[PDB]
Amino acid sequence: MALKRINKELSDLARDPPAQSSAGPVMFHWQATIMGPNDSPYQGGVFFLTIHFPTDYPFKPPKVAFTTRIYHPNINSNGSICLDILRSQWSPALTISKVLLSISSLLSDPNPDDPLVPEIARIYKTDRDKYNRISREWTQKYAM
Amino acid sequence: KVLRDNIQGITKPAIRRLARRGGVKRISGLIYEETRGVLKVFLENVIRDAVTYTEHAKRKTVTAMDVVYALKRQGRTLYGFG
Amino acid sequence: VLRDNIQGITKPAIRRLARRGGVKRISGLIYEETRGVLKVFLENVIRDAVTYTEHAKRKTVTAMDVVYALKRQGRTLYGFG
Amino acid sequence: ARAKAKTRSSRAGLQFPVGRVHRLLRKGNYSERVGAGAPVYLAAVLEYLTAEILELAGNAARDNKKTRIIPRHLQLAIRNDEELNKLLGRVTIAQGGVLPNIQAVLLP
Amino acid sequence: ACTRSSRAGLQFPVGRVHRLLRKGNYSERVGAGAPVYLAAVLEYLTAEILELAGNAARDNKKTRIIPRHLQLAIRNDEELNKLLGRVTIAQGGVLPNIQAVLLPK
Amino acid sequence: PHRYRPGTVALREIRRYQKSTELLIRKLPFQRLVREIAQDFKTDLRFQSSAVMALQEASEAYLVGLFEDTNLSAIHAKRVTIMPKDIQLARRIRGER
Amino acid sequence: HRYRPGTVALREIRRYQKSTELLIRKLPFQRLVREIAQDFKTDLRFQSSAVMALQEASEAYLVGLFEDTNLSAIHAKRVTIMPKDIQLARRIRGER
Amino acid sequence: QCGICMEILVEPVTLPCNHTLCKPCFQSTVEKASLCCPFCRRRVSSWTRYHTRR
Amino acid sequence: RSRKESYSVYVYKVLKQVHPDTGISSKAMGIMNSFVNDIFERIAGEASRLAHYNKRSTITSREIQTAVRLLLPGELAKHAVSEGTKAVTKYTSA
Amino acid sequence: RSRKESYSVYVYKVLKQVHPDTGISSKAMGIMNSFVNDIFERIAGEASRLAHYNKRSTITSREIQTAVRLLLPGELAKHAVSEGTKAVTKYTS
DNA sequence: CAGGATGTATATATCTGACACGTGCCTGGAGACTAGGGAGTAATCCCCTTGGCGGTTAAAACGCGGGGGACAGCGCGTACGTGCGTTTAAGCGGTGCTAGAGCTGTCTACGACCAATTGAGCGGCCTCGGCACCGGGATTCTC
DNA sequence: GAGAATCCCGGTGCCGAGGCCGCTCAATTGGTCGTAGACAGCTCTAGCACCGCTTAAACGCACGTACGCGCTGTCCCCCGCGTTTTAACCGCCAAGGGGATTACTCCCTAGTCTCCAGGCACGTGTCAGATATATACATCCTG
Ligand SMILES: [Zn+2]
Ligand SMILES: [Zn+2]
Repeated sequence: MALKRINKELSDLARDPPAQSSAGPVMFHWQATIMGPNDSPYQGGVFFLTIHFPTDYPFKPPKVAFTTRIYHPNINSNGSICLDILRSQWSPALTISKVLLSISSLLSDPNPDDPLVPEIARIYKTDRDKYNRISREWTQKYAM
Repeated sequence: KVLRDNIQGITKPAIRRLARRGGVKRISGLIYEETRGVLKVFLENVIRDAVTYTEHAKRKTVTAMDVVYALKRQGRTLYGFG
Repeated sequence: VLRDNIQGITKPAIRRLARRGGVKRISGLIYEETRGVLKVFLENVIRDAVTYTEHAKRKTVTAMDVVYALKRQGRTLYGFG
Repeated sequence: ARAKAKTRSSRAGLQFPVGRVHRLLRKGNYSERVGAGAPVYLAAVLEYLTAEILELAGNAARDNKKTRIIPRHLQLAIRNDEELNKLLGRVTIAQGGVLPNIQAVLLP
Repeated sequence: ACTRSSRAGLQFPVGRVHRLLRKGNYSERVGAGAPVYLAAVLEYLTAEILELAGNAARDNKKTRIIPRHLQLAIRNDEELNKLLGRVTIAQGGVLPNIQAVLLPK
Repeated sequence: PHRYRPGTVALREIRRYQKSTELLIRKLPFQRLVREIAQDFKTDLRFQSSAVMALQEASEAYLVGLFEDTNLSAIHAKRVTIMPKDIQLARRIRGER
Repeated sequence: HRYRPGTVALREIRRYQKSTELLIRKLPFQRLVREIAQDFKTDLRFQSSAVMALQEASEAYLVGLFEDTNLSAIHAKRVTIMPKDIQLARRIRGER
Repeated sequence: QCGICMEILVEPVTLPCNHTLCKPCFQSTVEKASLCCPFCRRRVSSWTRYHTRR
Repeated sequence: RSRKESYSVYVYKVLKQVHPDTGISSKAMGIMNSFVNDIFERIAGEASRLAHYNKRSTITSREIQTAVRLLLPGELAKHAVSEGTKAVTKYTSA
Repeated sequence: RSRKESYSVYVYKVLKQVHPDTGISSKAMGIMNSFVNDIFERIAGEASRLAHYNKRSTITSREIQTAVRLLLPGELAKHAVSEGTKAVTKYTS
């Protein structure tokens, strides 16, 4: 079942590859690689991710953590991602690619109200240009 | 002093419409005294506890919470009065 | 496993219960009704008793557990501690 | 040697243990603190109620030409007295039976 | 600081439940998970009652829940009726029912 | 002329009063009754309006429940007219006396 | 020599209203208790005192119910109790 | 096919919100997991009790 | 080995005071113990609820008086209150 | 200025979750508050009695779950226990 | 069956006022920290439960017969619902008063607590007597 | 009056209740302090009291009709009895799963402190419910 869901999603991803994001087994653990979306301070960065599928997937959200350092309020140093669809708003009907798109959107629009690193959210709220510059510095430093 | 005529305050039409709400089709004429006797007994039982609650509180007036507690102690919990 | 133990409550036993209740004459259909009523009552009591026991984490139902189950239904019982 | 043993029940002329009542109150999680007169009052009330029940049971037993009180006697004593019957209307007593009475309609 | 209710994804105040437990003299000490469990139970019960009341109101073509709707919702549901069998609701009325014998034949 | 046969008015009254939630007793005589009853337990006591309303609500609910039970008993007696025998039977069964 | 019907009924009413013994056979009652308890936890064990307390409570409940249903049957102006009488008593008591 | 498992609908369960899925996936993700509709979040707990009793 | 406690001794003393020439069965003694415990629990719970309602923290004689008035009916309550007041008066005087 | 507390805010939030486009009267809110207080008192009292019976001194989720099983009937109790266990698990995690 | 009589829900409109909404503020919730004791766990002992046996017999089951009581029916009286005309207090509203409720601040009697002392009750061990039993006489209820 | 059921007087044992013996563990005493409670005082809010006007509700009366009540036939179901059948009950003994204690350790909870933020008391506009009325709409009832 859960393995069947993983295989079906892998087949659909192979049939419907995204423009930038990509992931695959390296079954219940996947490595995810996403390009830093343009029009953002992280544009051009290549971020690697680890995916851990629970035994009751898709009925439970998967365990996914960032493995590329990034300057973002909702991402800590350990790669944890504060995402509602990862914690509360998870649905089995969701797809991994939808999660990747949501991650890209959150990267384009950080949520300073529920961040993982409060200092990054502080910089984001107090100086948008400073947040963009430091985010680009981090993207070049660790994701490029 | 309040005279005993107040028991007649519960009018025959009032008892009749209470029975109507209860679902009664027709009422015998002898009911209207039995019903007010029952009501007097019930009110005595509740007010006896209410007034002793107030007396223990060393107050001169009966609050709503006293009545709520008195009803609660008889397994007749009432919602809507805090 | 066992089944159909409810018939163990004999018609003469039900009759003796009614006689102690002060019943002079008994219809023929009273017995099935009494079986059902007693089954419901015992189910309600035993459910609570078993809940108490399993909360205490032991496999033996005790008189104190039964007494507590009865007491929580407004049916206080004396003579068992 | 501080003083001769004078229990609080002896002070109040009671038979129930005032100290035990106080210990039960402060160990029963009923309130943060317990007043001085509360155990005395509670012990007096319990003693009076037990005396009433025992008196009624003894009268019932002597009316039955017996010298020992039994649960049947206790049940009869409780049922006959209106006050105690109302106080213990929801109480089941083992080996108590029922108050013997038959409806007049059944009698020929 | 993240609230315990937010951690548990609830709506009822876990801190308030804990304070009420420790002030109610229910026991000398209170475990950590007890307020969480109790708050979750209360939230679920309130959700059930409110859902039934809202269904009753929408069936009555109204948009505000009133004690009449609460009484109807409680009386119609067997489980809630059993749970609150000895509860009187102010301005609640009664469930409309007529014995079939009284109806003309 | 026009004359409703007995029973129809009773049925429509039942339907009407089972659909509303208003109080069915008059506030002033109910207050006078409460004050008369309470004066023996302790004289010159005062009451809150909310307290009197709560008492009236409880009493009306109790009477409605009693009337439902007594109607059931009267139907069991193969009748449709409530008489004090039914009320006494319901009171005795419910353990109120 | 046969007694008229109801006379032995009255005499046994008098007899049973005076004794305090149990009126149900202990072994089948215990079998019933265990059979019912099977539906909640398997292989449970019972104390003899617990079973006796259950029997006492059950007999008291049934005797009270029979008193109420006999009263209702008399109210119906007849002397034979019937399942409708039992149902009326239980419904008025609020058990159902 | 199940809206979730995508296997052939074996005793499919239709939600009051007009959404349907296979009974295994239904029991797995609604009866014991969510009590909300897998498609439109339609909470079904009271409906769940109503149909479980029947 | 748990040393359980009951009121058997005091019940026996009261019985001897009331009926000096009457025995009591062992099973009757258990019934009396259960009755005493039940009454104690009722009164203590009522007093605790009264203290909580009055936003107090101490259970005194007044709370037990009110609990007795709430529980015992009529003549029984009057006699019990009289007995308790007399006992408290004697204890204070002593 | 004794700041009295109720559950009106949380009740309203739950109402918004259930029926997003439905309101509630002020008097109905008082009834919900009374209901919540009554249920809380029932559960807490039963848990306290359980703790006293088992000679314990701490009220844990075990006692609350048992009290819920004792109080709520049938499928209602089943759902309530499921919710409580789920919440405790999530809070621990 | 059908159309008038007569309630009754409704679509529409506007008033209106009850509730969802933004605002300042404050205390109760969250957090880091440490200490201490409640209980979770293992191992132990024994003991009360389960299961089994065989032998007795009192209790349960079946069936037959009879009688009484529940029931359907019927006739008759009456009392209760329905309507109409006549009072009359309930309700509103409005005013005015004040007594008791709620509060703050002071003061203090008092309960928790600790340390030491001691004896009342628990367990056990007797001794005896209240009562069940077996038999029979006296008594009583029913046919 | 005869037959069947019931209570009691009589002798007996025997078992369940009453008295005895540590001793120890719970009740008592005395001091002490922190404080919950009592008292005084002040403010003011809600309850009590009253007036007046409207009128809808209460009250009284006639009637006639549907319902309660009583009588009667019947008859079928329930009770009493007897014979047969059976499972309860008692005694006994073996096995052991499981309840109750002990130790200990350790991990959980209480406690304190600091910070703040989400909930409470407070204005608002705006929006759902009532009123009024003209409809359909349904239902009764008398033809
Ligand atoms: Zn599926
Ligand atoms: Zn849906």
